[PDB]
Amino acid sequence: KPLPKAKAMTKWEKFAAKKGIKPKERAGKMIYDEASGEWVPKWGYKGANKKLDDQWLVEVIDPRTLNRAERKRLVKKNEKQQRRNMKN
Amino acid sequence: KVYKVGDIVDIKANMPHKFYQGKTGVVYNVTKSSVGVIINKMRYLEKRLNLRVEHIKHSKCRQEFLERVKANAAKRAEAKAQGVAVQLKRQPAQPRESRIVSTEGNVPQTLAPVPY
Repeated sequence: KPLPKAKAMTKWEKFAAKKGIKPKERAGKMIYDEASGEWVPKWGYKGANKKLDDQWLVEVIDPRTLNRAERKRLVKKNEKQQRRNMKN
Repeated sequence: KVYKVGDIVDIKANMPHKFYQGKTGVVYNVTKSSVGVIINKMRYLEKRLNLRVEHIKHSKCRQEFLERVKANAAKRAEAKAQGVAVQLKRQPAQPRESRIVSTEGNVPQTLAPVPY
């Protein structure tokens, strides 16, 4: 088969080369939860970002629905950027 | 269960990012996943506070008022049945009247800490 030479910068690596941004540490998803005795991973397991939906009160339409809508908006924006990089 | 706007309720969790446990409030909004509850706090502010339906229960503090009102109406009807002051008003607890306790069947034993 032809070599997989169809690499693409995806419009981000060029901006990273243009600035001081550096690759993520890749050390681990785990991070200590605030005001808690046990670590809550931020990804790949029960997430603290989704803990906001599970809290008994938000002190503010349901706010949890707005948070889920914001998460779905970020996911759709990532999928749109991925499709846009697929276009090139 | 059922709920409606303006109903009194007392917060009660079944550590959870806040310590609002036990604070009374009145409903102001309702939704399938939660029920709104206003919570006055110190000048006083209109701090609305939504809560999950599982972490709530109807307040009973106002039931005593309606019960006393119905008892007062019944006592007023009874006073109308006869000639007497209705005397329905609540009163503070009052000192116990003097009474002659008998030592016959109750001799005063000393204890005098053993200490034991």
